[PDB]
Amino acid sequence: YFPRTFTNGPIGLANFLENDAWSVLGTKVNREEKKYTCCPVNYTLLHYDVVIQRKPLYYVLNLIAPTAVITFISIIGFFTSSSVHDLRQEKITLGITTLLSMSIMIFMVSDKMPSTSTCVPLIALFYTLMITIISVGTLAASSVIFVQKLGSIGNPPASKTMKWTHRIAPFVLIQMPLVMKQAYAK
Amino acid sequence: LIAPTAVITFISIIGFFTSSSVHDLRQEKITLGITTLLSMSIMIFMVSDKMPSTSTCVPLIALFYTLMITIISVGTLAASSVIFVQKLGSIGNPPASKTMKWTHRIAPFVLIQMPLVMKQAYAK
Amino acid sequence: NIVELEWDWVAAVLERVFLIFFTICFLFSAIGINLYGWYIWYTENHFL
Ligand SMILES: *[C@@H]1O[C@H](CO)[C@@H](O[C@@H]2O[C@H](CO)[C@@H](O)[C@H](O)[C@H]2NC(C)=O)[C@H](O)[C@H]1NC(C)=O
Repeated sequence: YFPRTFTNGPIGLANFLENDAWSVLGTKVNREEKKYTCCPVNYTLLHYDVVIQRKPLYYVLNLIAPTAVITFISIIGFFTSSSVHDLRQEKITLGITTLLSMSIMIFMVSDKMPSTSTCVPLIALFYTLMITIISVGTLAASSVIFVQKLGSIGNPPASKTMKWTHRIAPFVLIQMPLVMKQAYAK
Repeated sequence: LIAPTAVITFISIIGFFTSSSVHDLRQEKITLGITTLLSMSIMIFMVSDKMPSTSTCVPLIALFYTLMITIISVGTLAASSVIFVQKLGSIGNPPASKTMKWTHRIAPFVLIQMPLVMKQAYAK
Repeated sequence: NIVELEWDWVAAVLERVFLIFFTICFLFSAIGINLYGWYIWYTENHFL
């Protein structure tokens, strides 16, 4: 056996029909003689190599962007309050709803996902990180309520606790409310 | 597909920028935006048995769906900025003279009116 | 408080500005894309 090659390469691509998901980069050919493992005779094999690359525009526009937007929106919602001197809401329902919405998107478009147990694909690594920061975010938002409710016991914060608070605020770009200034003056 | 998403987007837009009282604290509006995005995301990908699902170009229907998503996502951020502006009154610094001057002339074109309690405060 | 009232009205005027702006974008995007697609569909239907 011997190979016959074309002008552009070993495999003719002049009448190829373009695919909507894959693109052909190149082709190779190799002729090899192999030995029988029982006899002192050879046989000829022809190897054809085809290199194809995926087109990620559909996945980028359909999965990555909506989840990134939703995660950012949830992050903004977690740490925003209408009034400084007011009790805050649970924020647990918002986190569960965000997780439910993101869980719906990943597994219901899973007709095209790899679904492999050999390794963790790039898209899989991206989705897990969004889940953890949402799950960690709902716990961090709950800790703010616990700190705020400590004022119902009647013990003022420690001197060092208040000292550290007043210096981080200028870098944080937060300002003391008017009613708090009036309490100090009184 | 086109009609239900257009109706939902318009309803969400109306809900984003509507308040019961002018002199009252507003709600988060974050949950409404997420729910609208979740509802719209459900419709596009669960009827996707007939969608093109191609990576060569962006079809006309795909371009329509993305624009609705951005204005909803931008709308939830714009609604959050209204709360931040309103809460600036808790610091005690009155708005600048030029800020209040510009506000009173846009209002007649905007078709908004000053509340009665605000007029009484000026008189007092 | 007069200071609170002044900032309350600034947000009220700003909110209505957003409402007008976001409906113009919605009308242009929804009507413009669908009408453009129908025009292409109509011409090829009747010119062939
Ligand atoms: C069958 O194929 C083998 C492939 O290895 C051939 O082995 C070559 O033999 C020559 C001498 O005849 C050496 O100079 C080469 O180095 C060998 N190849 C390699 C890769 O080492 C063999 O000649 C072929 N024909 C037979 C066995 O009749």
